[PDB]
Amino acid sequence: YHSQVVGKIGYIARCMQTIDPENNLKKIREDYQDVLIWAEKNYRFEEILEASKSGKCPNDLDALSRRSLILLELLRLVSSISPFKMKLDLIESQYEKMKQHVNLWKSDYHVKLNQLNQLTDYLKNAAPTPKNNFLRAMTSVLQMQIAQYGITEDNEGINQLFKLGLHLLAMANEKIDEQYHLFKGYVKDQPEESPFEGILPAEDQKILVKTMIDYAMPKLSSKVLQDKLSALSSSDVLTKTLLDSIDRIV
Amino acid sequence: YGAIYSVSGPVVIAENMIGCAMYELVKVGHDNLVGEVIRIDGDKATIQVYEETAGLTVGDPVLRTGKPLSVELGPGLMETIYDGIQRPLKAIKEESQSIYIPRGIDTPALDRTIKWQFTPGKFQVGDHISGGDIYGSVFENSLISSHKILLPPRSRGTITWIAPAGEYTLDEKILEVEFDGKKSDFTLYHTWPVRVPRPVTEKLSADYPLLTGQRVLDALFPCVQGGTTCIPGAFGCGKTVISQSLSKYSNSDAIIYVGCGERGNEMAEVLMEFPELYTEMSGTKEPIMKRTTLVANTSNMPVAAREASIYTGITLAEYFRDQGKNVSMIADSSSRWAEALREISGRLGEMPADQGFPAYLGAKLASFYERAGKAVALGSPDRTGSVSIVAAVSPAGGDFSDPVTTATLGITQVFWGLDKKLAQRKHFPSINTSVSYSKYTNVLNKFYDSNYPEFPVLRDRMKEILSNAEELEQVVQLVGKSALSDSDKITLDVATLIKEDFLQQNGYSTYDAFCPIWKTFDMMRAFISYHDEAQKAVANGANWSKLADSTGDVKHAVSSSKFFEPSRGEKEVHGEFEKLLSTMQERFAESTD
Amino acid sequence: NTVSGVNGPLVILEKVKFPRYNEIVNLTLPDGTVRQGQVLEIRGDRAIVQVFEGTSGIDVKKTTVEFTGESLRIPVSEDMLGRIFDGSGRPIDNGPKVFAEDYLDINGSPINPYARIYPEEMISTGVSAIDTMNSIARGQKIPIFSASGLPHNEIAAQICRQAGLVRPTKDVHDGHEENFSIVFAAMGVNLETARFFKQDFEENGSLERTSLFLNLANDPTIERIITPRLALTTAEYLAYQTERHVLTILTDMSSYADALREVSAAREEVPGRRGYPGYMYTDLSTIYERAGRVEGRNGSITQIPILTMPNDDITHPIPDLTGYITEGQIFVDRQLHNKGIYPPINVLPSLSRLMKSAIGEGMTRKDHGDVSNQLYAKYAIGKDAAAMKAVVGEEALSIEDKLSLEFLEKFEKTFITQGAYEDRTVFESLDQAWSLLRIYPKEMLNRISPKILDEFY
Amino acid sequence: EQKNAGGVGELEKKAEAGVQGELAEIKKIAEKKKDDVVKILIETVIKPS
Repeated sequence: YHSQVVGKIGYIARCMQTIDPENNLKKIREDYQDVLIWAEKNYRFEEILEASKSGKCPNDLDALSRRSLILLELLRLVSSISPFKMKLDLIESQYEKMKQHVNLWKSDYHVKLNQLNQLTDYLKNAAPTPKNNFLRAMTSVLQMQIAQYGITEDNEGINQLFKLGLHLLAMANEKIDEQYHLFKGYVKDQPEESPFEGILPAEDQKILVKTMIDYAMPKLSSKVLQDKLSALSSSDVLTKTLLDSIDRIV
Repeated sequence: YGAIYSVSGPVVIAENMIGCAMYELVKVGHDNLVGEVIRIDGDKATIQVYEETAGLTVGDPVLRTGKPLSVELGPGLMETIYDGIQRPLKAIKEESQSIYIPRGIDTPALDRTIKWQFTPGKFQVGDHISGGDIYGSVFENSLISSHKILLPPRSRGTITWIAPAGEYTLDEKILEVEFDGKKSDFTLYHTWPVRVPRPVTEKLSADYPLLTGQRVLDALFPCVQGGTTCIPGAFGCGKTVISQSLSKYSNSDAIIYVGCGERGNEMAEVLMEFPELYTEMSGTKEPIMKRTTLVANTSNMPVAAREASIYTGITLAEYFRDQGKNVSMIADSSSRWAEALREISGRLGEMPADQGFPAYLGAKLASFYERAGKAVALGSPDRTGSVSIVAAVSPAGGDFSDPVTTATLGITQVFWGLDKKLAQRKHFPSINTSVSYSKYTNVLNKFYDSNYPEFPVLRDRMKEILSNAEELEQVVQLVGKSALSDSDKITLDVATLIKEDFLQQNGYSTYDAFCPIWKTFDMMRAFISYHDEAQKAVANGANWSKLADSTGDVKHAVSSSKFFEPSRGEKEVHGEFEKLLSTMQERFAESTD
Repeated sequence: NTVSGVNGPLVILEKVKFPRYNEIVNLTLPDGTVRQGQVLEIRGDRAIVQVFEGTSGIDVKKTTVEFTGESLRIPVSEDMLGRIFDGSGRPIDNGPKVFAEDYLDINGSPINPYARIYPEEMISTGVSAIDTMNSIARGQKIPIFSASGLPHNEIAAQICRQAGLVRPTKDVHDGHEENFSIVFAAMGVNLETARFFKQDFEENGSLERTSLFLNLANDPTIERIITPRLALTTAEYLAYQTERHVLTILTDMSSYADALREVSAAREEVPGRRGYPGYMYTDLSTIYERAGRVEGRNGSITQIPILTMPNDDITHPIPDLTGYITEGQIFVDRQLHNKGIYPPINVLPSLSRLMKSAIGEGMTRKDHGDVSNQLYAKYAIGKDAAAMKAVVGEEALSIEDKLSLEFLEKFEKTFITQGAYEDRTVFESLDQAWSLLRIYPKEMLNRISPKILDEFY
Repeated sequence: EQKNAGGVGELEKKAEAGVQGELAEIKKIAEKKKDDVVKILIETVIKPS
């Protein structure tokens, strides 16, 4: 009874302080002033239980869980977008759009955050395969595009990157040709010249270019094909022209 | 504490009770036997002994355990087999080298040699804590962590001691709570009674479906995650095949198997079959055994594990639902738990009831089915969780009018029958149109249709063809074979291919275990469009064999569509059905002419 | 004093018999939990009390005693409508207190407002099969008899949702003269069924004028058994105090009877037949006694409980005593629900107590009882003719059985066929039944008068 | 259907703002008779019952 209200107020204040340490959210922090007022000063459990016993504070489990679900979804969405950062106005507009929605448990925001969290959890303990590197680069570009465009917009690039990461996560250890062909088709199907420029490091793109050059390198049994395949291995960035030129050599 | 006054039969009587409650477990004598105080009459307390009372004499002390009879919840529950009383099966298999627990066991309910890495949460010093908030996390799986370190119930205060990150054991403490002085010590694992359910913030209506992989099960009557389901067992009709196929083919993060009154062969087959087979979620290092929990008690063990198996599985499913993961509770069977409760009730000397069962069997069976369900996490952190109670109901006493099967059938809203001929026919489950029913198909069709379903239109049309063919089989048998029309042969031919493609599954390949909702949705639309095109083509003038031979590979490809990979359109949609709809529309003109 | 012993949910204490019967007692233990209960038995230097909080974990020489000084009574007030409460009388939302102003005893009625005039005011609910085949009155107790695998909660939710919309049009018809109120009592029900009934109560608009009692299988049976006496005491106190017609639905009767059977084996009472308690007539007589007109000629207490069979047999004492003690019954058939009929209300063994004294002038017709009796006899003879036509054949049967066989087939899918949100008046049921009843001659129809039969076939 | 997700929040703001006049008369009319009930409540607790 009182332990869920005091633990919900202290967990709401600790979650609000852990969500934004700068305290630049005046819109989201303005509605939570009644819960942060008891945490920003001296307030024991007997004062919160005595004030909650007389109806001088919030004591509804459905209203407290529904109000805490927006802060939990905002903290999970802001925490799942790491290492990228989001703007305060975009987080305030996403929290205002999520607060004005009638459904906050069956919506696609928790399914998209759980889908990105499954790719991040699968990438945090991935094996030494190329699907963890390509899924890490696609999860980094999907995290940069998701943090840049917000979760309220249904872009085709975030759905294609989440579908490619979800399809790459469902693969096994006997499908390296389907993961390399799916990564080559997904990289060639993008409308940008380089989707990893300014997001991933040069060693991550050089590991994928060395992985594709090492994969197409064993099928070359000619001097002209070996020199043409070796001429595209000195680059440190990945692009569609390198994969298209490497595919023509093989 | 107390003194042994007398020992007659399997029950022990101990006097000198000076505060011993009727819910706390203790060991009588110097053997450390399992027992609990069921009742008390004056100064002498009545305790039921579930073990062998050999070597017990009058005048021995009774040492209480210091808490109620419950199980320990912590890291290490996955990839391990235990009983209902929280007994270490791997410790007995390492020390004694057997599968049966010996008399006088007093070891802990969890292993202490497997250390886990503890990480601190978002809670810091100075802020108040409460039961339900995520205080940390500990690895429990073979590859990733799924066991969230949360505050236990009946506790609150301030974090006086904040343990840092690092590797620690279950016996060593990592957290301390300060409330009204020295309240108690906190560790990785926690204790909770099996007779009290795990509290939460609030309950919600279950509308999410259980990811199992059955095309006919999800298409005909899809059982949602968080509802009560009852199935009639026959001890060999297909009860273990649905649990073994549901455990391996299921893609859930958590799984709890509860064996109350099994013979022992099904627990060894399900226990040995788990590490040999792989899962569909891309798991590695024992994904089937790591994501599942094994609670298997045989029919020759004590009744404390068989009666406390449902409470331990419901408590572990409540803790797994409170942690934020979805767990499926498969129990078999309730008749062994009712017979184990009736054996302890008749052996204890209590008043009997109708059909020889105890009077608390209806309240315990109603509380066991009412305890499960989909709800939110307790405390301030609200998480999405579901608990599906799928308990089998075998016959007890050679009758069918007892309150066990009638109370469980009347209390539950979902049914899934099993037939002996259906298990021999390679059908899983053995219920086509008259052995299964569900009342939550409206909300499950609203949610699955809410994502991207087309099953809401063909849901009644899928069962209508099977009901029309089953109703036409009796008219064809009794009335005559030539009395049927051309539409009944196309409807029975479409229901035979839909039942053989959907209901006919025995795990022949890797695509028959895991089934997406898009392939089951397009599979019913392909059979509905083939039946509508066959009826419209036959209505314009044509023969039955001329229409089936006119279809040919269009109808033959729909039966062999399950053998193809499920990644046809993007990763889950079958691309053969989209071109097969236009190919059937183009073949409908050639089938008529 | 201290707790001398404990057997199940009842604990034997060494307290003196100075306190009165039904007084509340508080047990203080050193484990950090307090349990409140009522003294079920009093004696000299000993007493037996049944606690409503906690089941196991009661110390023998570590428990304390406290004298509350108040009898076990549910405080009924006019501020209880509009909030979710439990079966013991505690809110689950953690909101305000009960704020009860009157004292009502749970064991027997404390006023005894037995009406000396029979009810003749027909109360409508939006069902042509229920109200047409069985005449309803102001305060007539009519239970629904179901079995294992039947949707009684859908019929109770449809009766609760349909009950509240016909009161505005029925207020001008002289069928009702007061406001409509609902009584929600749940014991041993799922959370999805309680949320489904709460959605029907919120959709019907009776959430701010009714009290909800949430009782599950995880609590004690003593606290769950106190919910029907508190709901019937609040419905009788609101109906007698406010002069309004209140309909109380208490489900299920088997869950409340299971607590009485579980609280009968541990006691010294001898059990009855079928493993049930031998004092079920006294417990069922308290709920069945609160039914009928109230003092003043402006209020009544109507009870529509849902009773499910615990074994699926017609030889149980709960259905035989509940069906004989009530003034009617609603039969449910598995073949009607499995065939596709909605709602599955059986008309073969269905019969009402009042058929010639429950309909009046202004809201119902006089030929509704003769049309209901002729439809019931034609439904039974059409059921026997349908069984003989299914067994022997239509060619071996006579020509008289074919008209009842076609009338049972047309009335089976025409009279009992209705939606889940459509309403039907009692006046349209006689005109709709008159068209289906015109399948036989005037000589074969002998369950009505010759003037009404000759004026309308 | 667009007016059912976000348009139902104005009904709770209109009901919370619409009850500001009734919340003052309860404490205003109840605060006057508190001294007369406190003296009667103290005499009942101070007497031997």
